[PDB]
Amino acid sequence: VRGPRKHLKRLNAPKSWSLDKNGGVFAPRTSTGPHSMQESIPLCLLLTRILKVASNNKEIKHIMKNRLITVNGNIRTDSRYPVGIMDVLSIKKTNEHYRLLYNIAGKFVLHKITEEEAQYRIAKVTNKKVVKGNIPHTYTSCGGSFKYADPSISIGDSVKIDIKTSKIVENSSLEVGKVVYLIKGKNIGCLGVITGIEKREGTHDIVNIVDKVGRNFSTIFSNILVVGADDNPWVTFTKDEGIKYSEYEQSIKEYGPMNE
Amino acid sequence: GISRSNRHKRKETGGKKGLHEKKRKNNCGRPPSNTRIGERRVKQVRVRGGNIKHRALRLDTGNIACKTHNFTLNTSIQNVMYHPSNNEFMRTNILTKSAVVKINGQPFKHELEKDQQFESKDPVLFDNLRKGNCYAIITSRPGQVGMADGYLLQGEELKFYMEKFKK
Amino acid sequence: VKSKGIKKIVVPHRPFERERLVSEMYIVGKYGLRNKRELWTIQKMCDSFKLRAKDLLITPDEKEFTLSSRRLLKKLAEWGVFMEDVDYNNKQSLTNNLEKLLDLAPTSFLERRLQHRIFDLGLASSVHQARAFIHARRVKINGSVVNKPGYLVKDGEDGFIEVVESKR
Amino acid sequence: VRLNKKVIAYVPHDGGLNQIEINDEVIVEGLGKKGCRSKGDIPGVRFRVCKVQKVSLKALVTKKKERPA
Amino acid sequence: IVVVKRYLHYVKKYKRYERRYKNVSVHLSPCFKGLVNVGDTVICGETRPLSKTKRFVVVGFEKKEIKEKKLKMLSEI
RNA sequence: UGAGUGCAGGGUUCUAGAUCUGAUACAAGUCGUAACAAGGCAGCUGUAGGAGAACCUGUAGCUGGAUCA
RNA sequence: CGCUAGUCAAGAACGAAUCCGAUGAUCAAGGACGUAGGCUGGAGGAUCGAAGACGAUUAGAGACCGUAGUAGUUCCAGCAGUAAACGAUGCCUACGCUGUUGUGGUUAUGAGCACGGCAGAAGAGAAAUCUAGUAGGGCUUUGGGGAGAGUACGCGCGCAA
RNA sequence: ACCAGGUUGAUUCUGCCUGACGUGGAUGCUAGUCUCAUAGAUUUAGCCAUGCAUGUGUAAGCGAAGCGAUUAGUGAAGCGGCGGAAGGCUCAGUAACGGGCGAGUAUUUAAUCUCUAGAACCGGACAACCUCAGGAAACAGAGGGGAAAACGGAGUAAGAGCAUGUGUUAGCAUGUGAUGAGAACAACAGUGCAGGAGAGUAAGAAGCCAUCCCAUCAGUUAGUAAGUAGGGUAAGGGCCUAUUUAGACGUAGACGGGUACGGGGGAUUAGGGUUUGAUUCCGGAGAGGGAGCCUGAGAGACGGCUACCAGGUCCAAGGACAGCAGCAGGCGCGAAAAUUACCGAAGCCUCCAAGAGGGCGGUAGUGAAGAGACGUGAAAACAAGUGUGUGUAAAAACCACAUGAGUAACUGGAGGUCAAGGCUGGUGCCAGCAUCCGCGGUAAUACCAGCUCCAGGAGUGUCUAUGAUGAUUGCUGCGAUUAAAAGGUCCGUAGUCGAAGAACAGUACUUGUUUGUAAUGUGGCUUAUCGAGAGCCGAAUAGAACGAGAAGAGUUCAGAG
Repeated sequence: VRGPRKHLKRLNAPKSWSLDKNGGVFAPRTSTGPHSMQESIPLCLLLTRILKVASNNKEIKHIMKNRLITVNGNIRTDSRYPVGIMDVLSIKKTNEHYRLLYNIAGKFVLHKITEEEAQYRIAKVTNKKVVKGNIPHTYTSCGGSFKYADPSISIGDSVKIDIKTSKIVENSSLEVGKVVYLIKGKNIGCLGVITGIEKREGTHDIVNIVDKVGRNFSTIFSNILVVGADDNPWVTFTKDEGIKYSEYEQSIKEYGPMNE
Repeated sequence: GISRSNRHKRKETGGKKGLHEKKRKNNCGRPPSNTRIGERRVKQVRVRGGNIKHRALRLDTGNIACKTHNFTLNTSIQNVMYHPSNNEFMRTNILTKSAVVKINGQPFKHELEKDQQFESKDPVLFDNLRKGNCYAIITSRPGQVGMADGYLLQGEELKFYMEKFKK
Repeated sequence: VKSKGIKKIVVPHRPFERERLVSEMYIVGKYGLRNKRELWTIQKMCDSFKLRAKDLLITPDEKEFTLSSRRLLKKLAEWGVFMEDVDYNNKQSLTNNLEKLLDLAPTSFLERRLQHRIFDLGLASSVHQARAFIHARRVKINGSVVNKPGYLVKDGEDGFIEVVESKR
Repeated sequence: VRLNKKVIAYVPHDGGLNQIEINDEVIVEGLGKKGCRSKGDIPGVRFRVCKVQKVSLKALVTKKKERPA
Repeated sequence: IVVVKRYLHYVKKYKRYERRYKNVSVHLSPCFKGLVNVGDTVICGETRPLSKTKRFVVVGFEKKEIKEKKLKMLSEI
């Protein structure tokens, strides 16, 4: 190919967006920005599907030309702007607030929140560097950058951000007995508490988890975000609190256990 | 023009390979720059991604560092004495990295004379500086960076290279 | 050409086998079907359920057995086809009932078809004039007409079927 | 036409030879064996005529249709 | 130097294996110069290209074994 | 960096050719009758001569022989 | 491979409380032997006898039969590489019923070990019959309806055939 | 998970031919209604008349002429900015960075995000405008004004590389320095543009593993294999060059030749298999054949430029133009494939945009390639028509109600395999039929016809490839005394295969956890009258990361032989 790709066929787009295969050959190619393309969704899919407020391209235009929609405290005017996980969306007229989370199935979903929960988000720490003029810096998963934060924050920790000031508020590390949320894998959207961590060299660390209704599951650190100072969670999670059931369990719960 | 691709090259087993594409610009090469000694002439080349590269066609002077005493000076270059790759580049006086060159010694002479131990520490350099001989080695890449820079030969480096000059 | 849609019939390996000809001839005659394709279609349907039962009984694991047995038996009860007192949460009866499925016959699927139901409920004088009332819109279910004789009637729809007089 | 070979072909029907003139165009077909092989009692002939002047030979012979003229 | 690595390939139809090998040319440094010789086993690490064919460097070795130069009893016993 | 084009060669695939020589099919033509019965000299395998043609003759072998003696 | 003596190397089997310790099975490529007839050079030449020549027999015999007759048939130094070179049954290694008769050693004289012949049985097989019973033991050669064809072209060996 | 007919006067075997059944193309005859898919791939990557497929403007870069004005305004020729490197078409070439799985460097990246973040003066032209005015056309001249956020210079911030300290390695210190800039505007209340550091997207180069036929192709290679040093590139590297070392690859098939877009997948199938993949998704290559190239963040671009070779077009003869493996369409070639149709609507992409553009895409028309559901009467009482409404971008079809009525089957067969007539008339080894076996010489259930039956049925016959039949290719699973088939005998390398006893180790081996699959397929549920269809769910192959078990395999030992 002579240069950069512009289009995106409908069968190639992420299974997390959950778009119907048969209607048309194309899907919206996300603009470059905060999260990766595989870990985010364009804004126009949210307004037409996840939270229905438009039904046609003429309406999608009009909503943003009138400057109505705010993401992380700034007004947005690109219809193909990417939104990602733990990412406050709001309309200042009618004072609505939402976070973006995963269903138990791993699709995307908007969750309504109060104007308290709307003030902060969580991210993971990726690198630490010193910059010209001897200025310390720190960086995060979604392309965030921070000047003169607390030096003790370590790579791999997770940090809570105040959306109005754009400063770090709190820090939590990967240890036994803390709450975790699952970003990618077989168990997307599950929520649980750390049983035990097995350290590996030059390779990913393996983390073992207990679920709130008893189930053990393990995954690699690269798929986990840590979502509380010790015991209990920061953000409010969905109507169902992240318990996943097998078809087998759904049957037992529906028709009763197999008797002797 | 010139290419850097391995299109035309044989396999490790000695067999030929067939060609499956026309040439591509993303493996283009460029003709050599043969930097000669003379009054300054430098050309600016528009390179990939819109960057600029500076190509010296003729150079007159260099910055030369003294490593033991920690100073740098700017001086004229006379001629090439030795070149490790090819005997030809010496006789036609072409400048490259690792060429050994004669320079004006007087500025170095004026500085090194201040140290009362100088004669005792390096007698062969001292002798050379008296006889009007002053030798340095080029470290920069003139065809890439657009200028020549180096350091003054001292101690065992003199003892090594002087044996390459002699008939 | 390769294109969308399944194929629902299997052609018999021997075109002129006398025991097959006679037994097929009888069943088309009695039930008032259009041609051999109607019959062969029902036969493939029947074979599919028999295959599932075979597979369940021979499976090694318990999770699949307990899960998929229930689904199979419930489905065939709703169609009004497999009529017996299956009890759930009791492994032996599930096995017993799976074995009773293995000698299910196409006659049982035929008798759930609307053309036969209409005649069997005494709303028509023959299996022929039953078909002729399903054409020409005289037959109605839950207050809506059904144009197609092959409509398979689930268990308990029988209360809502009706006939109306001709348009003339 | 496709090879510039000259070949022998058989003409199937009762009065079939009468439906063909010299310099007519004919389409020609295989006898149905695994390799190209002789069928029945005809020695060394490997094809048969199918259509004459764009029309079916079966229709010509049985007088169901007429020559294009 | 040339290193040989060996393995088995499974052929599904006949339900059996065939032996295979590949040749890799590796860089040996002067620090190992006297110590490594033909038949020995060697550990190599990956790097950026060093030449047309060369991509690995010898990083250490396991010397082809002797358990013991077996004991001879004294004539006195 | 090189398109095109001179002049010699090769490598492939097809095709022409006076004349010679195989094979196959020849309803039944001409000359004999070599094999199948101890087929009228028991047959057959190797090798070497000879001959209108099947074949005949020397030498060693075999029974699938006309002899389990 | 068949007369008698003398001489020179190596092998098989048997008896037994000898020594070494995995040195082994089968085999593309490569190498050595191979009746007879044939070929290159020397020695020799009794008997027999391709070719060639006659006498008979026959329609005709060029053949069969008889007379005669040459190359060959023998030896030394080599080339060649085929046979119904067949028990038409590959080589190691197993598990397997009885009676009888041989050959060579050894013997508690009761028998064994190696190499054979014969006659039944049981299984097997399309039968005839059985080197063919039982069997996912190992390794090599090899066939896939008749013909054309073990023929054409190319290649390797050979003095030629 | 299946058989049948055919060597004989009969029999039992070996063995092959033929029938019976899926699927991809071609074709004969016949054809009522509605719904879902798909169409010049096979032969010539052959040749092309015509029309269309790429352009974009605000309150907010510069604004000439014209119109008009108490020294206002207007409305815009050109310039600048951003795109034209995506999508669409095809499979020629390539046995290979062409393909699958991991990893993130030795690299460059306009737009976009987060943090941060800007005191600058001067000068000409180019295009349009104005006056002449050339040329057959295509296309151009003189002369004179005049702008920019366009362009070139000045100062000035900044600043590559080199050297030494200190912190791998950013950073900081010191010495030395080539180079060397910069956008604001509007208020409907905003939109831009300079520098850095990190992200995000896209390439370039790399690691491992798998890949077709011929031995009547056995030796191949000399930038070839390596080293030291330099040039070159965005970057590692024989990528290229100088002097030294002789390597590298092969019977476990090198080298040569023939052939091929590769996967996800498709067809058949009890199991083990055998065949195919131009063709909705991903990646690669091309634009008549070869080769060079400017501009740009990015092309060795062809709806850009330049030259040759093969072909064309217009001329006033001097010159000019052009490339349908885009969408319709034409000619050829063949046994082989649709309309020079509508589109401010759906899905997406492009711009300076409350708007403009798109043959990309959607909508219908055409055709028995494929796949669903139903008509052709009932015993009292039956499609297809028509009119309104709906439906859509506008339509047609579909569906609702209301009117008329009484229309609607063919293809192959009837001696055996193989379902169904020794019926009647012609013909007499003729004419014909017959996959195979076989019929006909005047008493033909087999030809040519009439009449009755059979089979499938809006469908049925034929030809051609392939899978099955087939244990006639044999891993599972065939044969070699006489049917086809054990080398004349030894030695022997590569190759394949190899005691008992006591111990040992974990790379194969098996298994856990975690990754690895959109569509298709598999197990399900829910809504279109029903059924294909549509929508949502669950699990999954090969391949890779980390642990575990030690029977078999492997390695060692000798108070074992």
